[PDB]
Amino acid sequence: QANTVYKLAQARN
Amino acid sequence: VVDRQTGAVVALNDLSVGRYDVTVDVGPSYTARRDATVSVLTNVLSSMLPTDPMRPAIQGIILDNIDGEGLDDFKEYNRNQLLISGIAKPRNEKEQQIVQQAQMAAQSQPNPEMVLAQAQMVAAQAEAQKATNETAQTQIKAFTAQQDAMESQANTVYKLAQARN
Amino acid sequence: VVDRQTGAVVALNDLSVGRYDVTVDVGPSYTARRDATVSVLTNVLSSMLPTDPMRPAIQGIILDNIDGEGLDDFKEYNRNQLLISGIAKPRNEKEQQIVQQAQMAAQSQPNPEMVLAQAQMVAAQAEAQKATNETAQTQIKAFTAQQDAMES
Repeated sequence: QANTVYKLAQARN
Repeated sequence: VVDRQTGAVVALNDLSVGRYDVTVDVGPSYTARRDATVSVLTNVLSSMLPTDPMRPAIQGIILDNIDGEGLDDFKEYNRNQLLISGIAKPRNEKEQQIVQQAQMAAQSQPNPEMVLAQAQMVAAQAEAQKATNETAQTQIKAFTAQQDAMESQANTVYKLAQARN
Repeated sequence: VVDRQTGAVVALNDLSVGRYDVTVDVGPSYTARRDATVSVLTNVLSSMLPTDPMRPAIQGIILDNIDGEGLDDFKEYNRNQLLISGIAKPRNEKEQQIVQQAQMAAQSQPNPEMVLAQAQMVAAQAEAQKATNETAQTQIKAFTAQQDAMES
């Protein structure tokens, strides 16, 4: 869950 | 109250005691108390059905009072078997602390053996009881999977939002 | 109502009591009350089948009342057995809290032993509780799976 939240933040670029 | 005594330098008779609670009667003439005990116990026996439960106790008490030559070992064996059955009430010399300890320990020690003689259900009950605490791991896994499902719902909702670019 | 007793410094005869409720009859002559009790119990015996349930209790009652020399241990054992079966009615000096206490303790103790003697069903019945957690897991999955389909 934490890693996927980080990935969501990252996909914003 | 469980004993009798009388004592005096010269026998003292207290006139305030009064009449006793004993009744005079006639009966058979016996040379020794053992003969009287044997006769009364034999009269008690032979009037009961052979399948009665107290017949072995009566027989043991009868053979315990028999007096004869060269019967010491048999009398000792019979007395030991009478102590094992909890009937003889040791006269507080050596068998109240050694034989009593021995038989209580010998009744406590084979307790696992006699429970194991039919305790085959113990394995099943232990398995079921610990399953009663483990198998809830299925519910825990379901809860974790539900949390992962909502997390993936949020993940893919964000993915749909970002996919519009 | 359970006790016969009268008290008087010099015997009081209450003239208002009236005639008693007893009848004068005749019977066998006995030297002591133990003889009468033993005779009555023996006459009661020999008149029922050997397989009747009350015969051991009557035998215990008879052997309680018999007297002799050197019978202390046997009488103690017989009285103990009679007390254990709830017939002797301990006379509230020490047995009601020693031997009766031992009997109630040894009645409470082996209930698990006796249920264990035939309780192979207990594991299966305990399992029924576990399936309440285990089987519903498929239903819990059924609702959660519905989301994993509408979301997709």
